[PDB]
Parts: sequence; C-alpha cells; structure tokens
Amino acid sequence: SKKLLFQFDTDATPSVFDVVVGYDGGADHITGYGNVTPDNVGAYVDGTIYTRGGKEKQSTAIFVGGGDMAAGERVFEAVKKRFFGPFRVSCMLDSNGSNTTAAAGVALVVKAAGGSVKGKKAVVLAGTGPVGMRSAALLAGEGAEVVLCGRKLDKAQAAADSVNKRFKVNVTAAETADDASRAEAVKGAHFVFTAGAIGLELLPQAAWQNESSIEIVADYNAQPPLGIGGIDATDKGKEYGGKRAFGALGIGGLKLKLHRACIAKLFESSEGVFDAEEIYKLAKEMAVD
Amino acid sequence: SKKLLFQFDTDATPSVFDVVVGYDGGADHITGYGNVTPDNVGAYVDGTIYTRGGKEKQSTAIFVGGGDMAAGERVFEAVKKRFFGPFRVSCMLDSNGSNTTAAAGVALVVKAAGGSVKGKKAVVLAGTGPVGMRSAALLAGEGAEVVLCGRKLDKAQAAADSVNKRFKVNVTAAETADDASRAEAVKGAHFVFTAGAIGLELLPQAAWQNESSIEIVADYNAQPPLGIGGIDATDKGKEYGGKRAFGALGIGGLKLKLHRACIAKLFESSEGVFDAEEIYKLAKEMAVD
Amino acid sequence: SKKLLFQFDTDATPSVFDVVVGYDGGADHITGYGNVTPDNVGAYVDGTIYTRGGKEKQSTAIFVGGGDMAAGERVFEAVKKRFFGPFRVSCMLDSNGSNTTAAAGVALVVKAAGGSVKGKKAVVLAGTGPVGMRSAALLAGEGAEVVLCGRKLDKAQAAADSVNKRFKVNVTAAETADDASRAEAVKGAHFVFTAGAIGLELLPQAAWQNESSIEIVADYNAQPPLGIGGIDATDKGKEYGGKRAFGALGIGGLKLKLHRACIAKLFESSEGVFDAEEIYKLAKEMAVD
Ligand SMILES: NC(=O)c1ccc[n+]([C@@H]2O[C@H](COP(=O)([O-])OP(=O)(O)OC[C@H]3O[C@@H](n4cnc5c(N)ncnc54)[C@H](OP(=O)(O)O)[C@@H]3O)[C@@H](O)[C@H]2O)c1
Ligand SMILES: NC(=O)c1ccc[n+]([C@@H]2O[C@H](COP(=O)([O-])OP(=O)(O)OC[C@H]3O[C@@H](n4cnc5c(N)ncnc54)[C@H](OP(=O)(O)O)[C@@H]3O)[C@@H](O)[C@H]2O)c1
Ligand SMILES: NC(=O)c1ccc[n+]([C@@H]2O[C@H](COP(=O)([O-])OP(=O)(O)OC[C@H]3O[C@@H](n4cnc5c(N)ncnc54)[C@H](OP(=O)(O)O)[C@@H]3O)[C@@H](O)[C@H]2O)c1
Ligand SMILES: [Li+]
Ligand SMILES: [Li+]
Ligand SMILES: [Li+]
Ligand SMILES: [Li+]
Ligand SMILES: [Li+]
Ligand SMILES: [Li+]
Repeated sequence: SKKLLFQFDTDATPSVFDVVVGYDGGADHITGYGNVTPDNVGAYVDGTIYTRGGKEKQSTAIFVGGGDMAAGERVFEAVKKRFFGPFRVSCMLDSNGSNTTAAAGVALVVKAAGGSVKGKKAVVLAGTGPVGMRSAALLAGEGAEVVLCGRKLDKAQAAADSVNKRFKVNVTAAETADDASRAEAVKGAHFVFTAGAIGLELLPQAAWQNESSIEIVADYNAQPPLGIGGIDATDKGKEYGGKRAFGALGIGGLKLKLHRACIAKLFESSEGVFDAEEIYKLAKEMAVD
Repeated sequence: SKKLLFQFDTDATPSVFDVVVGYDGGADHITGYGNVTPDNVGAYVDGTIYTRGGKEKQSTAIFVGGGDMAAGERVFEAVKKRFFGPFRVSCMLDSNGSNTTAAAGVALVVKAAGGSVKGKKAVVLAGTGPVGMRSAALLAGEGAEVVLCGRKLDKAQAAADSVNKRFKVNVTAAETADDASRAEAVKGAHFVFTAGAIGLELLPQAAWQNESSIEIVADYNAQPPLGIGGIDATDKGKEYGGKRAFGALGIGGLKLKLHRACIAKLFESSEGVFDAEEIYKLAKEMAVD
Repeated sequence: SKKLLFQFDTDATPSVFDVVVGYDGGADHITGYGNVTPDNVGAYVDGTIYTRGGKEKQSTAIFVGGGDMAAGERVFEAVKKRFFGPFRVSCMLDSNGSNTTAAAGVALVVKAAGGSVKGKKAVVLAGTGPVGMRSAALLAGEGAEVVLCGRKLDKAQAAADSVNKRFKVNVTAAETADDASRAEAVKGAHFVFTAGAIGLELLPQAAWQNESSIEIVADYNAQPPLGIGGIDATDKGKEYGGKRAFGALGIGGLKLKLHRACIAKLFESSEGVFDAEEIYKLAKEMAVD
C-alpha cells in the first residue's frame, strides 16, 4: 500500500517546507489542503478512515500545520474527535515547525544546562508565534519560570493564556515594544530564546553578553540578520565567555531529523499521536546521541 | 509513463476519500482541483489531451467528483465536450460516491430480490444527495416505481426531475419532513433505501420491521447512529424475520472494490467513459461473484 | 532523494498541462500552488532552501507559470530574490508555455529562414498573451523588426513595453481590431506568427498567400479552427508556393521535447535558471537535430 500523508494546513495554502520533509521522512504521496478549520476537517478525516482496512490502515496518516498555533490545536482536536473505535489513523501536529523546533531547541538547551532548568528563568522573545508558544510550553513543563514577550501586551497574554490552558502551566506575558524593552526583559534571566519572524534581529550582542545571569541563549531565525547578535547560526552550544549559544542551524539539524523521524512513525501504526508531549520525549532521546 | 489521474471536484476542495481510492486503484499520481465548473474545466482538459501521444495517452485520466450531483453531471458533460477526434482520455464521474455506491447497493438488492425489481415500489429516504439520486436512477432503470423523499418538497422535486432528465425515467418526489412522515412514506413499499447524510438515523426499527410489504432495506450511512435502526452495518442480506437488510459496510465493501476496479480501467484505454450505465453493469457482474 | 517540483502558478489554480509535462520530464512529485504573488512566494521558496542540504539540494526545483506574462516575470524575480549564497534551487519560468513554445517556434522559423532574420519584418498577431510576448522578444533579439498586435492599442502597447523592458529591445505595438485590420498589418511582412487564444482563426488563407513579401508563417493554435487558414497543424516548413508554414503541432513537438528536457535539467544542479535566454539557446541546439 502507498503511504499517503494528508496535510491539513490552517493557512491559505499548505506549507512547502512540510511537503519536502514529509517526502524525505517516508511518505509516498502528500496531498495538501489549505483553509482547514475544525468544521471542515471532519469530512477530510472520513476519507482517511473509510477507505482502507486491516493492515492497510496504517499506510494513511494526517499532518496538521499552519501559522497560528491556537488554530492548529483546534483542527488537531477536531481530527481526533472524528475518529472512533478502530476507525483512526496516526496524526501529527507541527504548525510552522512549532513542536519539532521547540522540542529540538529546548532539548538541546536543557541538555547543555545539565539536564534540568527547574526554577530558572527563561525569556522567550517574540514568543507569540507557534515556535515561541511551544518553546514556552516545553520550558514551563521542565519547571522553568517563563516570560513570553511580544510587541503588544494583549497578543502576548493571549499566547501565554493559550499555552497555560493547553499545558496546565503558568507562563507569564510581557510587552516588549522595542529593542530597549527587550534588553530590559532579559536582565536576570538564565535562558533567552529568540523566536522572532524570519530575518529579524531581536537581541543585539550588547543586550546579552554583558548580563551576568544569562547562561544559554538560543535563536530560531536562520535568515540573516540572525535573531541574536554576536553568534553564528551553526552554533550548537558554542562558548562565548561563560555563556553558550545555540543558533538556528544548530537547532535546525535536530529539528529536521526529529520531524523526518516522526513522519516515518506515522506509518508504523494507525494509532499514533504526535504532538508536543511525544515529540519532546523523542527529541530528548535523540539529543542524547 | 506515469499513470496520472486529474481529479476535478465541484466542491471547494477535492475529496480525500477519492484520493485514497484512486491511489489504491492504480493511479501513480493524483492532482486535484476544487471549484471546478463547466466553464473552467475545458482548459484543464486541454492539459490532458495536448501533452501525450500514441500509447502514452491512456496513461492520463480524469475523475469528476463533488457533493452536488447536478453540478458533477454538468462538469462531466463539459469534459466530454472538450474532447475531439483522438484527442481524449478516459474519464469517470463519481460525485460523493454516487455511482459506485448506488451501483453496489442496487446491484446487491436486485440480486437478493431474485434478479428483478420490476413493478415493485422502492422508497429512497433522504434521496436528494448524490447517492440517493443515483440510487433512484438505477432502481427506476430496473423498472421499480421509485419515490425520492426529502425534508422539503421542492428540493426533492428538483432531485427527481434531475434524475428523470438524465435517465429518461419517471421517479416521483415526496416531502417527508420528520420521522412520522418518513414512517408513513415506507408503508406499502417493497424496498427502502436510506441515503441520509452521515451519522443520522432516518428509519427507526419500528418503522420498517412491522410493515408486511417491505422485503429488503438498505442503508448507506456507516457512521453511528446508522441510517436504519435494528440492523448492523456489516449486514449483507441478513434476515430479520421475513425481510433482509444491507448495511453500509456490507454495501461499502463492494463499492470500494468497484471504485478501485474502475480506476484501473481508466488507464487501460484513452476512450473509457465510466458513469452510471457502465459502473452499474460492472457492479452487477461483480455482485455475481 | 525524491525529485520534488514546486509549481507556482499566478492563475487561480496550477496548469494541468504543466503537471503532465513535469512528470514526463523527470519530476518524482509535483506540488502546485495557485494565486502566487511576489509577496507570498518568498515563504514558499523558504521551504525549498531550508529542507535539504549538500547533494540533496538539487533534488528540489521550482517552476513558475500562469496566464499573465508580466505577473509570471514578477513572481520569478521574487523567487530569485529570496535565494542567497548557497541557499537556492534550480528554477524555470514558462507561463502558458511562453518560453518553451516561443523558443521552439522562433528557432524553427529562424532555421528555415537560413539562420538569420536580422532586418526583416515580423508581425505577431494577437501577440499580447504570454506566447506572443515571448515570440516578439525572441524575434527582436534575433534582430527582426517586430510589430506586436492586438484588438486594442493600449493592451498591445503594454505588452510591447513589457517585452522592451525585460529584453532591452524595441518592439512596436499596433491595434488590429478585426480581420480586415489584421490582413492590412501583415502587408510587407516577411514573417507572420499567430498567437491567438485557443480555437480562433486570426489569418485567413487569402490574407497571407497573396502577399508577395511573406516568406514564412507560424501558428501556435492547435485547436480547430486553426489560427492560420490554408495550412495544416502538422506543417513543419511545408511549402505553399514560395512560402513555408509551421503549424501548431509541428511547433508543439519541439516545444514538448524542449520543456521535458528543461525539467530534467532542473534536477541536475541547484543553480539552474531556465527563462527565455537559456531556453531559446537550447531550442536552437535541439532544432539543429
Ligand atoms: N531553526 C529551526 O529549526 C526553525 C524551525 C521553524 C521555524 N524557525 C524560525 O523560527 C522563527 C519563529 O517561528 P514562528 O513560526 O513562531 O514565527 P512567526 O509566527 O512568523 O513570527 C513570530 C513572532 O515574531 C514577531 N515579530 C514579527 N515581526 C516583528 C518585528 N518587525 N519586530 C519584532 N517582532 C516581530 C511577532 O510577535 P509580536 O507581534 O507578538 O511582537 C510574531 O508573532 C522564525 O524565524 C522561523 O523561520 C526555525
Ligand atoms: N456505504 C457506502 O459505500 C457509501 C458510499 C458513499 C456515501 N455513503 C454515505 O451515503 C450517505 C448519502 O450520501 P450523500 O452524498 O447522498 O449524502 P449528503 O448529500 O451528504 O446528504 C444526503 C441528504 O441527507 C439529507 N439530510 C441532511 N441532514 C439531514 C437531517 N438532519 N435530517 C434528515 N435528512 C437530512 C438531505 O436531504 P434533504 O435536505 O432533501 O432532506 C441531503 O440531501 C451518507 O451518509 C454518506 O456518507 C456511503
Ligand atoms: N503549439 C504549442 O506548442 C503551444 C504552446 C503553448 C500555447 N499554445 C497556444 O498558443 C496560443 C497563444 O497562447 P497564449 O497563452 O499567448 O494565449 P492567450 O493568452 O490565451 O490569448 C492570446 C491573445 O489572444 C487574443 N484573443 C483572445 N480572444 C480573441 C478573439 N476573440 N479575437 C481575436 N483575438 C483574441 C488576445 O489578445 P488581445 O486581447 O490583445 O486582442 C489574447 O491576449 C494559444 O492558442 C495556446 O493554446 C500553443
Ligand atoms: Li490584555
Ligand atoms: Li532588541
Ligand atoms: Li416544487
Ligand atoms: Li425517521
Ligand atoms: Li496606450
Ligand atoms: Li483575421
């Protein structure tokens, strides 16, 4: 049986990125939909549960994506709600790379910190997109005190409240409208993550290298100019004085390996669910080696 | 040459169901379009008739689908109108499973009735969707007196009039707004089909098991609660007193085999046309074995 | 690695034609987008440059199409603008077959004319679509005096001005509102190309066969009635008195071979750019044999 991946994207069109990685991860064919909503996804899922039986069921799987974390969560829940009994296929959520990237980045930082970040302070700059929101979630699950920042308080609050409802944690929000406010927000922090939109600097060199409390910084933006000044994108725990840095390509290598591995697993059973909990567990295992 | 199926769906997006079955039926690649109309389909068909020659022509084919039977018919006619001379590929119409499901269900019921339903009365409840409309068509072609019912008279009339124009038959329409009216409509019938939308009961157990005239009931809805009360979805002629029942999975197994077989045939010549007439002929042959 | 072609079409949906030829030309999978614009294409390109490394980069490529030449040019420039350093894949522009068809047709006519059309007069009737616009461009690059005609002066001027800006040439525009005006426009011409929309005659037999200056005529329309009266679609330099004619199928055979060859080349490196200049160079080489 051909391994068929159905890609349900909440954006207007399906992500190109997710298509390439789906093929490299083991799908035989990818069929993508945009504009997916909780209401229209049920009929799509029906197509995955009424077309194959027995051993063949596991050769169809579902991937949910898009650029709005909360919307992706709602579509993913609607997918799971449509299943019943043995009428199900494996499914994965990874809006904008949120789960796979955050899992890779947080796993790498936690490992570099010695295996625990409990009680330490983490600041996620521009944390209101999918990647920042999943980063905040995973850091809070590791027991860090997390501040999720954005240019406008209410959008940062909505992101933090979404994280707190989905993960039963207590991330706090802060408004950092400009460079000076972002530089103030990292003072006293132990860990800083930059999850800004592509091709933007959020944290200049002088805003982190002189802050004694900061132990590790991590940047997800791969397109120059990098999210963090004073680092290289390939950094993977590189030392800068007494601090360490992870750049977007250092994180991205693990994110890609993890994403590809999850795709393959979608076709190994008809019962898999790949979201933050499972993807982060796998990321920590992969970071060990 | 790769076997390329072009899926032209009248709905906003192409059916997932039809993608899976197309791959399992023998397509190498499926490319799907939504929002297809009689006006925009011609340029799509041009892409199928000007790109390959000779032996390679039969390796491209067209599948038309969607949720509106009349719209599917009009797109399918526009496909056939665009062809000329040897500039053609094989084509299939199966909006919402209408042809393949109705052919399977009617073939199974006709066989169970001894090979003829001529002169007997058939009632199609919720018969205004594609499946009910093709069921009514095939029953009328077998010489049954058919009543096509829906909640509102005018929509039922439009469905019956569409059937009668396409098939040159004389199906009649009836309004059955609620349970009590549906129960009245089956009185005196020999055959009852339920073609309601997914996950709805249309005919409770008490509304058919005490009607002496009813010989066979058939339900297309596979999602609980089933369209007919008092039966199991896997029933395939199971006896209930002096009556027999076909459930959605009993019908669906044949529908799937038939749909897959038609896909394979699309690539065996560049001249095939698969609609009710051909699909029902094949269904009756397949039901024999 | 699977050879993945990403098809970015400026029309509402991706061209079926371009899908078939992409598969026959060597793509393993084609994923198509409509409604592509210079603003939304960057994120699509990101998916092609951040997902594969090293030897695998060349196994992803981009194809830009659609029915508006100027729009295709702008999307293609936005694709190239998104690349940086080694972060790139091969790309091709062929809106509506413009480059591959014009290259085939012009290469065949130039060859039949003895290898040069410098200083001669070429008229492109209905030259405002992608095919006519690229034909005018290539003829002007060969040193012909080109008049690009359409039913309305301003649309013809916009097409000529687009050609002149992209190719640094000096095509002129003319209004030919009807048959009589088109017949007047070809008087004194040496070469006449008909690039009208499908299924339309633009140049009746009597409008070219009695014009002593005309040496070669070429018609791109394959659907009867042909763009030029008095010729056959398979003509490939067939003599009519002292003149020669190329019909749409004579041109189309080379266009198809050329288009397929370009697709294969997209996967031979991650640095290829296939637009008028490169495609015409290849067409002239292919026409030699
Ligand atoms: N390395 C990897 O493996 C990998 C994987 C996936 C994604 N990425 C990258 O990770 C980053 C985050 O991804 P994402 O999907 O969460 O991003 P996103 O949704 O595109 O943007 C994240 C946030 O950036 C902020 N922002 C936008 N424009 C800004 C500006 N001009 N100044 C300051 N802040 C601005 C916004 O927050 P506010 O409006 O609240 O201020 C926005 O919510 C992106 O660069 C993405 O490419 C990397
Ligand atoms: N077993 C198989 O092989 C197979 C294959 C294909 C499809 N199916 C199933 O067959 C059934 C019919 O398919 P279809 O495409 O024709 O269905 P559909 O178009 O989705 O719905 C059929 C009709 O159901 C009626 N309906 C909708 N909501 C209703 C309600 N609340 N109460 C009463 N009637 C209601 C409507 O008729 P009115 O508005 O006129 O009342 C509608 O036209 C579906 O359940 C589908 O999943 C089964
Ligand atoms: N043989 C091959 O290899 C090949 C390859 C690709 C395309 N084709 C064919 O080449 C032709 C040109 O392609 P294209 O994409 O450039 O075409 P197009 O954009 O669809 O149409 C070209 C022009 O035709 C004119 N036109 C439209 N309706 C007309 C009418 N009723 N009377 C007179 N003129 C009319 C319009 O010009 P104005 O509005 O300015 O008058 C329009 O811009 C088409 O027939 C296409 O199918 C052939
Ligand atoms: Li607020
Ligand atoms: Li900053
Ligand atoms: Li009426
Ligand atoms: Li009822
Ligand atoms: Li003008
Ligand atoms: Li004319």
